[PDB]
Amino acid sequence: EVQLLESGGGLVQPGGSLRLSCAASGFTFSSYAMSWVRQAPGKGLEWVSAISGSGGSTYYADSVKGRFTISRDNSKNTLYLQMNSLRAEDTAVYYCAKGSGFDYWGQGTLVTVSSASTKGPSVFPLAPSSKSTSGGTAALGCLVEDYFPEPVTVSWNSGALTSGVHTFPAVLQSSGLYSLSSVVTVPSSSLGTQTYICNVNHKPSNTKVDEKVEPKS
Amino acid sequence: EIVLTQSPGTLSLSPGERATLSCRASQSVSSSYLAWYQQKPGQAPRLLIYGASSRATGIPDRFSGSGSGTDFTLTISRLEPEDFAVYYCQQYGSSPLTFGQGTKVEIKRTVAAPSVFIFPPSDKKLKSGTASVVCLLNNFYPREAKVQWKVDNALQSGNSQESVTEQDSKDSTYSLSSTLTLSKADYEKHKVYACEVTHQGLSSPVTKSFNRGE
Ligand code: NA
Ligand code: NA
Ligand code: NA
Ligand code: NA
Ligand code: NA
Repeated sequence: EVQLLESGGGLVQPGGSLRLSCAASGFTFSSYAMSWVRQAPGKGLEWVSAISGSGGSTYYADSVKGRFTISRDNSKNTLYLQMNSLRAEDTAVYYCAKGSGFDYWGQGTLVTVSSASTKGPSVFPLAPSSKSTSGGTAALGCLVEDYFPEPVTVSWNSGALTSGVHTFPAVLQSSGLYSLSSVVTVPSSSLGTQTYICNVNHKPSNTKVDEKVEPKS
Repeated sequence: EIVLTQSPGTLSLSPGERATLSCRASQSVSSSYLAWYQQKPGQAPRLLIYGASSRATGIPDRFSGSGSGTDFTLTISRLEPEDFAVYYCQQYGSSPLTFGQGTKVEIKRTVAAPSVFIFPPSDKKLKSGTASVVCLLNNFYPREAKVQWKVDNALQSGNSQESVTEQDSKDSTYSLSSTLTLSKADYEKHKVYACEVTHQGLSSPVTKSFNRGE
């Protein structure tokens, strides 16, 4: 069975170096050209680099030219990508891909280039009021900000409230920190009777926050 | 560099319907070295077609590729629920290898107007020195929605960010958050904060507003 297993991904600072590797099995490695393809969070596929079966010919996207080096060790069935002078824009999942018309892909390895240091979030309630009451339904939420790296998990009433919950994708701010919001719609008659708490967990920083969302007038 | 332009950006369809996806190249593609891929959320892409018209092993008959030179097409004869995903074209005949920007095939459903909600900055948020005004558009379809921020009736530009959820697995709708961001000092210079929403489901735009401090 054909297998491609990527490794070497993780947190790195701009200007820093990282070496990704891809261990191949299930085929004569030296008979195929290999590529690296990346995908920024929420974006499209971007081809990065390719190498011939022998390693005699290397190819690069203009965006990585002079900074990245693709190589292979045919005696070890391993493909490499030496990434130097890393930039925030190089943040992506990096896939190892086999051949011309990529029939096999690895599971990918996440690379996060950032000058930010690991930090837990700040949580701000989005209180229900007449301004967030549409008919007999009220909306309430929590703004989750200033954290790094992704992800945060948000639950409502320790997982007991799941109906009508919408947690938005994180947005990277100029600070290098992320922000998101989580909202929930509930019967307006439940306000002041049912307690609504958003539970924010940020495993990278070992932090957890509970925010009781109180109705306004 | 061969530029591949995929069209349309989004194809809104229902199971059983035919999907026609296009890929146009800025220059003729060398020996029809054109591939099509499908990608589902949290998964690596999967090869569907190689050499413009050859089906990859394990790919159902409903998927078919055609075209040559500058114009390529991926056809899904009768959509199955598992076919709602993102599709990319890629040329592999000349370096740099390039992908198209992708086409999303989305679940079509009936029009649903958004429910609109506005959230004034909390005191806790103001204490941090920032005023974030949030406008929530809930459970709407189609995705196309316009949010206009008005501060003392003056139309706002360049001071807001929008976030959208993926299509809901149960009701196939979207939800959108628009955040108006001002400094606390700037926020205190104005009185009326309004979010104006335009959408196919609404017979006229819906406004939600508040007066700062009320
Ligand atoms: Na990218
Ligand atoms: Na290098
Ligand atoms: Na080299
Ligand atoms: Na090499
Ligand atoms: Na076409």
